[PDB]
Amino acid sequence: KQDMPPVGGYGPIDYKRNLPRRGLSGYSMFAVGIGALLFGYWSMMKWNRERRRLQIEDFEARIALMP
Amino acid sequence: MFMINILMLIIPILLAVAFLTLVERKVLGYMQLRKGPNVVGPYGLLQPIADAIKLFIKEPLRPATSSASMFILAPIMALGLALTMWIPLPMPYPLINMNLGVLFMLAMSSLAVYSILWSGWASNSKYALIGALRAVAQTISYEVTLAIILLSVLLMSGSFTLSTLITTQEQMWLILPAWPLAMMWFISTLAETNRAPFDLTEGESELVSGFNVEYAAGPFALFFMAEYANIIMMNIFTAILFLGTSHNPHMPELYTINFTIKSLLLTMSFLWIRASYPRFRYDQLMHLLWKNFLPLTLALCMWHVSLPILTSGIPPQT
Ligand SMILES: CCCCCCCCCCCCCCCCCC(=O)OC[C@H](COP(=O)(O)OCCN)OC(=O)CCCCCCCCCCCCCCCCC
Repeated sequence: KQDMPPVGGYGPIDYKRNLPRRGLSGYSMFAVGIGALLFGYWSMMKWNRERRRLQIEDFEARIALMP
Repeated sequence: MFMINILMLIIPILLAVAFLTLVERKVLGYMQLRKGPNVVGPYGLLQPIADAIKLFIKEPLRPATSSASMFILAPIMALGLALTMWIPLPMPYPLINMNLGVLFMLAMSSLAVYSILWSGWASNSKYALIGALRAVAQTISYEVTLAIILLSVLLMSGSFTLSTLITTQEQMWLILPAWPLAMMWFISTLAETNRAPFDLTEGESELVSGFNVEYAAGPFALFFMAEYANIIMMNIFTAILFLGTSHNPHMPELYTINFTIKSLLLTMSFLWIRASYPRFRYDQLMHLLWKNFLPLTLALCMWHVSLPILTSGIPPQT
């Protein structure tokens, strides 16, 4: 007279389906995104506009001498 | 001693391509929930000395039906253009200084696929015959995706050499500004060098084993050591062409230290994929390039052309 089923009580644990979590949806992206790309170029247009300022300085010595 | 600076390169790298094969299955081990080669090491770090020695003891058959003259000159390559391409590659000081050398990669990126067409044809019938033909066909259609999106940025830096390409990425990690492109610089080298998600060239699923099928232990170490001499180079390139380090005219050494702690992260990407995604069924494989990848790559080229001109930006070079 030792058999399995307990006196009362159990779960259940479900069978259901969920994990749809986001995550900056629905045009929130395309908003930050195009915002970074610009600050990329603004970081250019200055380094590259400074480096030319040195470029001329370098061709200067060449023309300075060479008589 | 210029000859001892070379041979100090070819030798110390054949250890990486060797000991990658170990970190192949440790990292890809714990994705699976298990440990990696363990029993032999003690840590495993001793595995690859035992594996290099089983092949060359193990007898190297040739097919009775082969043309032996091609069955050599072909693999006698898969180990050149893999070890030549390394030459002009700054870290920080490249062994060669090539004026326009960036273009020189595409020269040696283009000339390897003409060592696939030999071998698979050199031997014999339809598993390596038409099976080495149609991995030609995908390997050349992922250049036009390439040379353009390599040529884009070079409008944004001024020249073809690599000593300028450390200067321009100074305080700007060149991945901000073109981040749309950078993606496609990644899916290319992963599609071109025959790696995980577009896997077809080397067979597992679509066929038995692509292009390796005939070589017994004897030659097949070379390819299995050639195919991993491309993969750690394009990925030791991408990070000179995107994620830049900061040269230091004083402690050169701290340049490379922080440089291998990037290029060695980056690589561990083609392993971090391969656990994950399935394959493409060769139609979808090219059919997604012309239609999809390409139209942009042209369109952006019409963009990075004007953006300097339209900002008085034009980078300081010839
Ligand atoms: C299978 C076994 C039998 C085969 C064994 C031999 C195989 C050889 C295969 C050759 C493969 C590599 C050849 C690729 C040539 C690339 C040369 C090159 O691009 O060098 C770049 C450099 C450019 O010069 P630059 O930097 O602009 O100016 C410097 C100013 N100080 O250029 C220079 O600096 C000047 C060039 C100096 C080099 C002299 C010319 C070398 C090229 C000759 C290759 C001969 C072709 C051999 C067969 C090729 C088959 C693929």
